[PDB]
Amino acid sequence: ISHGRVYRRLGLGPESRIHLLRNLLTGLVRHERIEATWARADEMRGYAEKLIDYGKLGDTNERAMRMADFWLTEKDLIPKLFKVLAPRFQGQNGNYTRMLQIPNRKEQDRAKMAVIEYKGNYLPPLPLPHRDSNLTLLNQLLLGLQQDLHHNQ
Amino acid sequence: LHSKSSTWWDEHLSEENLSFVKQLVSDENKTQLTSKLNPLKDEPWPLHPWEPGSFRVGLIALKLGMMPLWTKDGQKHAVTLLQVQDCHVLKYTPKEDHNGKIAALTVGGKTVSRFYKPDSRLEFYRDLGLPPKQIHKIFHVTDNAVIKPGTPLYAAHFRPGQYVDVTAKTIGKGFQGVMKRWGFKGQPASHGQTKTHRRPGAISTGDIARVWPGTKMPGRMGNQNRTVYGLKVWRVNTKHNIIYVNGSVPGHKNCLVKIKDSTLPAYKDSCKNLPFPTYFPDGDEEELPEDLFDESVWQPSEPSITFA
Amino acid sequence: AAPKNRRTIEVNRCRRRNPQKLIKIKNNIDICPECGHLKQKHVLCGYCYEKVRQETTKIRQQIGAQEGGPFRAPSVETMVLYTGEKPSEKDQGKRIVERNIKRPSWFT
Amino acid sequence: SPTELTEMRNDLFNREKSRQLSLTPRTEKIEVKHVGKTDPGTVFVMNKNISTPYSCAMHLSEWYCSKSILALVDGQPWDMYKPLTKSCEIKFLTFKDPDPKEVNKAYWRSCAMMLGCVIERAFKDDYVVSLVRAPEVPVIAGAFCYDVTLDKRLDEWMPTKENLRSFTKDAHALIYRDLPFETLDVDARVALEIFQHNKYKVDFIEEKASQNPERIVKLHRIGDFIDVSEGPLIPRTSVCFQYEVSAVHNLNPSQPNLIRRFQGLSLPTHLRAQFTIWDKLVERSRKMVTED
Amino acid sequence: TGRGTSSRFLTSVLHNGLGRYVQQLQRLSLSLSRDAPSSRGAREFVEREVTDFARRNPGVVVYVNPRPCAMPRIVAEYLNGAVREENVNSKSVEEIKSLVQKLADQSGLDVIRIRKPFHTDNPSIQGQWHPFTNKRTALHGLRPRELR
Amino acid sequence: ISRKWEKKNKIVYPPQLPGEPRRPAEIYHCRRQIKYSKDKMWYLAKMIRGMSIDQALAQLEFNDKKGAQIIKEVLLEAQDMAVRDHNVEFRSNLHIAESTSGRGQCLKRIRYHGRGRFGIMEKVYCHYFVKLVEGPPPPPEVPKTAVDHAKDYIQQLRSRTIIHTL
Amino acid sequence: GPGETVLVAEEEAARVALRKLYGFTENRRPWDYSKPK
RNA sequence: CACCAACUUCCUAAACUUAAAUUGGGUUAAUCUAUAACUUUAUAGAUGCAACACUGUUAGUAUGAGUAACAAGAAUUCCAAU
Ligand SMILES: [Mg+2]
Ligand SMILES: [Mg+2]
Ligand SMILES: [Mg+2]
Ligand SMILES: [Mg+2]
Ligand SMILES: [Mg+2]
Ligand SMILES: [Mg+2]
Ligand SMILES: [Mg+2]
Ligand SMILES: [Mg+2]
Ligand SMILES: [Mg+2]
Ligand SMILES: [Mg+2]
Ligand SMILES: [Mg+2]
Ligand SMILES: [Mg+2]
Ligand SMILES: [Mg+2]
Ligand SMILES: [Mg+2]
Ligand SMILES: [Mg+2]
Ligand SMILES: [Mg+2]
Ligand SMILES: [Mg+2]
Ligand SMILES: [Mg+2]
Ligand SMILES: [Zn+2]
Repeated sequence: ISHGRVYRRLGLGPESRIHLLRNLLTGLVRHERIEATWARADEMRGYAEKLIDYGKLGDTNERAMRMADFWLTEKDLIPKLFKVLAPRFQGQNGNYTRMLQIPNRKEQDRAKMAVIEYKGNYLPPLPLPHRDSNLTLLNQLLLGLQQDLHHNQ
Repeated sequence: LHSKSSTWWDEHLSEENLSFVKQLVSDENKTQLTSKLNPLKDEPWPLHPWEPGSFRVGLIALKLGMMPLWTKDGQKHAVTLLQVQDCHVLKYTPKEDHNGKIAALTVGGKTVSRFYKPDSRLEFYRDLGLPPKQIHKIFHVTDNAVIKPGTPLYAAHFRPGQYVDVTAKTIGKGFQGVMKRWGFKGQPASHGQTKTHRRPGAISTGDIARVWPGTKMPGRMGNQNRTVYGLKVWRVNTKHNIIYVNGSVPGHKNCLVKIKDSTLPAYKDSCKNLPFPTYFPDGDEEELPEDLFDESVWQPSEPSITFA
Repeated sequence: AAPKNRRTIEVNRCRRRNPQKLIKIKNNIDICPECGHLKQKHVLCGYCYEKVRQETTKIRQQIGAQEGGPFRAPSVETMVLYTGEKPSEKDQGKRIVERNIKRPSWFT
Repeated sequence: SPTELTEMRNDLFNREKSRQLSLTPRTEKIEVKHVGKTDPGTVFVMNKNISTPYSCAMHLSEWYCSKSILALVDGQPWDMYKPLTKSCEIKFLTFKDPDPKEVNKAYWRSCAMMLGCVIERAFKDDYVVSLVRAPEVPVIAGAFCYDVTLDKRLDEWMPTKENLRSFTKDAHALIYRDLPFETLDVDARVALEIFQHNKYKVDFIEEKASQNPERIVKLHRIGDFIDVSEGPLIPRTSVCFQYEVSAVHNLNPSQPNLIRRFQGLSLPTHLRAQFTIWDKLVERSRKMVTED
Repeated sequence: TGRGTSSRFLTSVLHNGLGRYVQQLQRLSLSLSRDAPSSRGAREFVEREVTDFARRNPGVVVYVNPRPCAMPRIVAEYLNGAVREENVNSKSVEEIKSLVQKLADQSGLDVIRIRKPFHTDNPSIQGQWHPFTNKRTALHGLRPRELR
Repeated sequence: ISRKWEKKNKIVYPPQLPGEPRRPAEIYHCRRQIKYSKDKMWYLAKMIRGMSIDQALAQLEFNDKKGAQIIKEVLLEAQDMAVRDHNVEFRSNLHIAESTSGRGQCLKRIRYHGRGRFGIMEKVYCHYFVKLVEGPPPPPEVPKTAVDHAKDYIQQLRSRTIIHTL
Repeated sequence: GPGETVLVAEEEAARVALRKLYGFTENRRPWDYSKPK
């Protein structure tokens, strides 16, 4: 009976879970694109989004600095969070991270894998799933339906 | 591959048409629902008077939550909130074709999406002219109380002072041991017990050389249909179609429940003073107040209760 | 508790060939438009993804040389330029990573 | 008798096939190069006038065979089952290409032809049904249109809902058969002989023959049924999955000969539509279509 | 062994006796050793009894093949195509004569369980029983409870 | 040990006469000493039975089992020798007629236990066999209709004879 | 004649008549092989 | 006012009259030798001369069971790197 609980049980315990997640978050901020097991990447996605919000609060905020200090073990990253990532995501209200499933791991444990990144990074674009064009057969028929309904009141 | 492939509604939709389809489906839901708002002006089936031994149709409601309620005597009653959402009669079976003793009506509530449903269910609703509903339930209704399919049902069907029966699936607790499932005592924690603390004791006696059918054993608990009998109705909110029911109702919040007049012998014939087929807002002989109260209930905004 | 009897191959064949124990056939396998290799509908193409990361490793390798040591992450945005490209006015005051190869067609 | 026309027309169709098949003696090898994005640079050493683009797809893999609806031979759309004629570069088109304009037309034309086949055999042999034309309508129109002239006896009978439902049942039967769309490029003379009785077809053949410098005219056959075509068609009738004959509308200025336009919608297996979406499209396919 | 073996019905090769009786045995082969103790009885059969058997059965062709041999063997072939082989190794003259006669009397039909001791293609002369035999008809063919 | 599966690719039939259906090509291939249980390999071999070459490869590419890659590699080798050596025209025109696993020669080792006791463990090997037949996969299985079931029942009734009598 | 359906039964009865008209009834006198003459 | 029911008895063909230690007797599988036979046989002479069973010996292979159980901190720019 684990109804309503919003966390995975990871690592050696609750504290170990935080540290495992913290290490992934630290890697994500530095490199902006990280591969982990799909479950662990999903666990860390929420923290990645909330960290940007703390960065938006501002450099001078004391709580933001303490939060940034705890989560970014490599302390050179803290300037990056407040002066690079937060300015980038000023317009958005959320959805800063992009997470997609990668083919399973070829390492005899066949782990389910994911790629987690921050949006807007400098790295080569991921091969995202592109929806079909309006020129396809089904789309054109729907486009015809849309035009008639809009034009005819 | 010349082989079967899996598809979903969004697979071949472009970004532009992806929003268009959602608006198109949402628009049709509104049109169909409005078309059914006026039943009396749509060739209603003949209206019959109430007579002893009659059974009306029931409703399907969503379980909102609980709150405290006080009566003019100062006693506090925990009450559960039941909301009727898109309750409509769907199908009618005559007395002969369902059960010789009584007829049946199918009533559905809680409009749901049309995208991940079997075509058979979608075909059923298309002829009926309604959007699909999450749950169907069957109500035994006497012939005089039969209602035409497609007729909207509202919370004002019930009235305060009326006792009612609620049935729903209980909260699902998964596989459980005998201590939690059947209230077994278990074994002592200390004094030398070797790996026996929450276990069943002896299954049976040795003479029969078998285990009796129905023996209580560890297994999946909850997620079963259960009924609660004789819950009073304290108040009805017409604007939002909320029924206030005494006590607890099986299931979790946001779960659909089946509500029908109580079958207890004491409340044998309560339909005498209730809308006999159902309550029709279309008639609007007198527009109902936003909130209907039971006499004992102490309404908010009243003066403080002094036991004078 | 120990077995009272040997289990026959007739019983055993019914256990290990029951449909519940068989490998399910997958209906979500599709061919990738760009590379023409196989993929699952809900999963990224492994061939195309393989191209992206190996280019990423090349970029990150160049980054390591420029920084030269740990704890040298910039406080300004980064940008990658390929041979035949020069920083624009909007590119002013941003770390520039230089790659010997030409701009990949897919990378823009 | 109508059965005789099917026999004689089929005989002429087969005779031309053998004549062209015999026309090519021995085996001559043509090099055709794959120019598509995937598997680039592959060269297929095929036999001239015998091998077809489907055979090239067979070499690569079953995905090409199942997903390829059309081929681009030297920049021109070719039927998958039309024998290749000379050395060229070949590319395979699918329904999910970024701009599948040519594929959409071929699917639309083939579905219209399937409508004509159903109409001919639907009515009782007592009445006389004559196929006039299949107007070329944009896919945006919302339906494919086939024009037909029924007997003067039925000059004021209109099909009911059950009658239209009956038509779709025949169409679905055609799909289940999984009949390949045979292809012939034939000179006016033979095409006129196959379609001598039908005045409407004769004039259409004359137009489509004058258009080309020679008298070549495209002929396509589904089972026994034969028809003239505006261009390339789908490989097989099994491509269609959802099919509907939406409605028939009488063309008002048709006092000399009452022409009734037949309308319907279809979608391939590759692009299936959900239940509700299909219904809404079908409703919009029951409205008149004006060729533009 | 009945359920571990095949069975058949009683039969004759070509309605053997309806018009005329035909002997099914058509060929007998006897292989001998000129000088071998085990073939002695077979040698005496050839000297004394083979000629008489052939005359009595003029439709059977009898082949006698003296040759260096370890075991004398009799091979019998029938008109239906069946072939039966018998080891005659060190049998007396009488046993061989007794066995040879059995081959002549037999047909080539397989010697296995026979389901029924009787076979007929015309089991009935007055009509095979069916449930309506011995049931009286009703006026106007009215079934029970039928009002008419 | 026996190695008859390899020999089957050496059978040579006489030239077919003009009035005869074209004989489909058959290719036999195997990989012998695979470090993998035959019981485990059966499931992978079972799944691809009857499928086309491309369909079999697609399913194997996305299976997580160790044996899937082994079977896929064998299938690709079988495909190449079919076209290269056995006059198969189209690579795609192939289906799995036979696919099964057999026991290999195993090694005996010692499994240590708690109190100086031991057990005999087996280091298991297995073989994998395939036959590829040119042509489309044979049509799938069609269940009996209700009318077919009724027809068989009536035949049983009509076969009844009067038992143990003239 | 007997039959599973009325049409089948009637058709069988037609054959029963024709057998009794051409003297080929199932109980007809057996063929005579006795004669040496 | 009977019928059915056991190889009891009769009948066609035959047969000549009943737990188990023990006792009398007629054959026979296998192999070697003598002398023969020559697709595997005969008469004599011999013997390590016949195994559904000793918690039998050795080897092989099952069952339990693909079960119990076993193992590598994280990311990356990479295993004598950070
Ligand atoms: Mg959970
Ligand atoms: Mg309470
Ligand atoms: Mg639960
Ligand atoms: Mg306790
Ligand atoms: Mg304890
Ligand atoms: Mg008992
Ligand atoms: Mg150990
Ligand atoms: Mg073992
Ligand atoms: Mg006796
Ligand atoms: Mg011994
Ligand atoms: Mg033994
Ligand atoms: Mg024991
Ligand atoms: Mg033993
Ligand atoms: Mg085992
Ligand atoms: Mg177990
Ligand atoms: Mg377990
Ligand atoms: Mg375990
Ligand atoms: Mg460890
Ligand atoms: Zn790809």
